[PDB]
Amino acid sequence: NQSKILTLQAYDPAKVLVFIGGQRVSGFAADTKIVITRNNDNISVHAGVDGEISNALSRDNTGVMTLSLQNTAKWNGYLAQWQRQANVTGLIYLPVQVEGSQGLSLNTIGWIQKQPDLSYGTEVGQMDWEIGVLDAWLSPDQIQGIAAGITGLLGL
Amino acid sequence: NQSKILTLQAYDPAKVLVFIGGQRVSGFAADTKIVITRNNDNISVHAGVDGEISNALSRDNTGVMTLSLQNTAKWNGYLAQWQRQANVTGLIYLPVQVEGSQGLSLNTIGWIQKQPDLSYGTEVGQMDWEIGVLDAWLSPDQIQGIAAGITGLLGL
Amino acid sequence: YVITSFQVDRSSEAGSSINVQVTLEEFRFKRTSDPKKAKNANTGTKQTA
Amino acid sequence: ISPAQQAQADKRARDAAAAKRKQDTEVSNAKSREDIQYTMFVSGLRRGRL
Repeated sequence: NQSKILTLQAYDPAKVLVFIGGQRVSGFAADTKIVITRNNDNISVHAGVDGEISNALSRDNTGVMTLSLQNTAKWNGYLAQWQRQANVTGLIYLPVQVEGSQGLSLNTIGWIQKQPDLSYGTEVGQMDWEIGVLDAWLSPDQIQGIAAGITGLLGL
Repeated sequence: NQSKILTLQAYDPAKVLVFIGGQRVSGFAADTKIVITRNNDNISVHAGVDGEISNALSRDNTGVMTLSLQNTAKWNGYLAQWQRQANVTGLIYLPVQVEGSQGLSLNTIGWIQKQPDLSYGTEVGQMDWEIGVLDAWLSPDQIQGIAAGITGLLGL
Repeated sequence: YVITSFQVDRSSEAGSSINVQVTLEEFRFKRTSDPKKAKNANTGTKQTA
Repeated sequence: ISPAQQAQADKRARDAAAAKRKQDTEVSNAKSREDIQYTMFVSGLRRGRL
């Protein structure tokens, strides 16, 4: 076969929308906006004494989301104030939504995990917020023609 | 959307003021003045036996502050004399304040943790003092329009 | 072989499954019956039945 | 010792004694109610046991 264009419109980093609490977030830095990862694998395998393989689904779905920002953005102050308020009162849970472009998306409830480290140097620094999320299953959503494809897979 | 300037005035490294005991500190070196970091995460997560997630806030807020100086600065002698006096008598706690420019700031009480290592070589060396601080929560302070933004976040 | 003890648990890891342990020991075991196989038996003293 | 110290001694007896009365009477209330049952939901809440 010959070459083929995977999509019709190009992936645009500015088209990726990040919402925390209900407000869009601006002030990203460097060449990595967000990184979404899980904490544990989906299935753990165990060997047997006579060749049998037993698989067990995992029931933990927490994950981490690293947000990279410049230290000149007001969202740094927003997050710091939220952290102080949460420590004082107790409310720590806020909604988190990420609308990807030509890619998977996320919609769950998150919290602030670890405060980054400042570094005042010659250039402008970078702060990386770890935001933990309850459910970390990515959703096809915008991508079309998925319902038909799912029923196409065979298995026994 | 198009490009946008995050701020109006440029970040200036000399505008960052560091105070220890009540005197400004001069003699920084290389391309990193100070580094502020925490010791533990803000929240630790635990998995359940049927999908529940339980979160626990941390009650420890100590941190570290690395001060990079040339070995030709008098503040090296100041810190050495203070360390000897503290060892002899017992008073080790002194105030520490850092006023950041277009960034987060700090105001707490600190102490001297570990003495750096000298290295006499061809070029002029660098000594890094670890200063431990009681509370390491960064404060928006100078940044304006934070009180209104904090009340804007939704959550349940 | 008879079962003397077993354990079941559902730890956080390996969710959706259960780990099982068992222990067994030997048993040195030693009516409607054919009269040809019958043997003299006893029942001790008996009262009104 | 002093007459004033007698009052301080009396406080020990009362407050210490009053503490066990609250604990003891509450326990006595239990074992008297037979129309009460306690159940613990260790797991399964989100799967069938709802």
